[PDB]
Amino acid sequence: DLSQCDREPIHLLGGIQSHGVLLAFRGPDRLLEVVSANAQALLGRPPETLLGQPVGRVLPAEVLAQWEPLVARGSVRVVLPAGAYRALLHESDGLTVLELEPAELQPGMEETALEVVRRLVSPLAGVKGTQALLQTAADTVRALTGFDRVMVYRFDADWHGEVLAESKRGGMDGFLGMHFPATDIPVQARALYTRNPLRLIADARARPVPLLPPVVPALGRPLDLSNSALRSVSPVHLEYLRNMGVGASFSLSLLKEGVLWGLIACHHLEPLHISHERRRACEVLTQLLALQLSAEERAAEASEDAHRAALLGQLATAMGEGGTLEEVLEKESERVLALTGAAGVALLLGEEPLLVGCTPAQDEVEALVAWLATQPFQTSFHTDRLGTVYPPLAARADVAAGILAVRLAPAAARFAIWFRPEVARTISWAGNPRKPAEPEPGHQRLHPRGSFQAWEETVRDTSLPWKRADLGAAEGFRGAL
Ligand SMILES: *C/C=C1/C(=C/C2=NC(=C\c3[nH]c(/C=C4\NC(=O)C(C=C)=C4C)c(C)c3CCC(=O)O)/C(CCC(=O)O)=C2C)NC(=O)[C@H]1C
Repeated sequence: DLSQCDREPIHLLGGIQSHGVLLAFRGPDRLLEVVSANAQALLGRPPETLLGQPVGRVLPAEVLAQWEPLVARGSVRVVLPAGAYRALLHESDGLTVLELEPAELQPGMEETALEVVRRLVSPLAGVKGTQALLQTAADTVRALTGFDRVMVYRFDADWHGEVLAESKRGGMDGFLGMHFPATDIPVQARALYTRNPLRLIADARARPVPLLPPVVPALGRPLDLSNSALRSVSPVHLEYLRNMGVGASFSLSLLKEGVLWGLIACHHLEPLHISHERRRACEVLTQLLALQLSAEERAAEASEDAHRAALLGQLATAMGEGGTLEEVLEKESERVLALTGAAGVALLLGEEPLLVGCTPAQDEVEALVAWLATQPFQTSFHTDRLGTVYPPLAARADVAAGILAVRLAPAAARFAIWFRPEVARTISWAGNPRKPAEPEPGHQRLHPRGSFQAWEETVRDTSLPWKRADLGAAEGFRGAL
């Protein structure tokens, strides 16, 4: 893809985090084929002397005693000499991958998790605005994880993102309202996070534990750790966290109607391990947030649609109550503009344009019509940045940053064209987005930026986006004209 940031194969880095152990077994005899270099931590023996051995001769008696439920369920609690561990199974590269990580220590964890689930599934939760929904999600995730800072991060259209809501302990700094470059979470990371919706970095300073051997022998490349809970993350990102002053990180993908909408990101100033089952409990909260957002967004759409139908009905009542069509539209200007949330409208009903509200002058409208008549757009054309595709009005963002035009005839140049002014947006970037990384000379290593301090810019010449209800209202108004 675009940048070198996009090319690092983060699922093939060949390392795991030091708090866990990984063992990959092959074939009917379950012969050990890949093992983490720290595996004496739970095997009692030097791991390289166990490659090739069958599983019953490798694993502790305690784990073997749980093999049946492990195989059947893919996840069991095992009590080892080192303490309680969560054992996890998944498949990768034709191997059965066993991961062990420290298990949840609080017996009441799930009871606590059900309580915070209540806050987010409540009778009419999200009734103070979706902002209160986002805040509740940040608060409950922080309560359940104990992380110092929890942020709701939304991806915008160009895949840069912004923090919409933040929950943090007293005294902490935060990132509320700040924007971050798309390269902060590159394309292959976004792809992985769409398929694997949870990731924990327990200690941003710890060194990775390598796998032995360093390739899957049948493949000649490292074991695919795409679905591994212990996967050590990109070194560049660990440097990013260090530059942020973050010692531990945990994030959850927000998947809303199938697409990666954002993340809930958690930061801790010191190392912090969250158990597998506590992370899965937090995943319920994030799934609930996504459901609540969808329910409220669709509710808003349905309400907006009803308002547009009502406007069309009120205009039909106004019509035929006397006067020509032109007289009615002039008198009902406010309703005609509200159909599409516009500031002005031009009607070309056969002669010169009828200009209602704030529009460009007659000359500029007539020139725009002659251009629209050449364009390919079936029945409706819309843009929120007219100046990029129609230079004659590019300096006129005071009245025509956005347009929504509908055809009123097959071949003839008869249109209704609604206009919108620009909405300037002053945004704070977390660091200078003109320097989103610090590459070494030669451009072969790359480091993250050193500074996340606010850097201000104002986005101009773009209107509010045209909503689905705006487009439907315009289609429905065509029949009246
Ligand atoms: C040239 C490449 C760069 C780069 C690579 C990179 N970042 C990755 C993971 C990642 N980044 C973020 C970003 C944020 N964390 C926050 O708190 C905020 C806003 C407040 C942002 C924008 C996150 C959340 C993550 C996921 C991991 C986590 O900590 O939760 C990855 C993938 C790491 C992996 O192996 O999974 C890569 C490759 N970051 C850059 O800045 C440039 C230099």
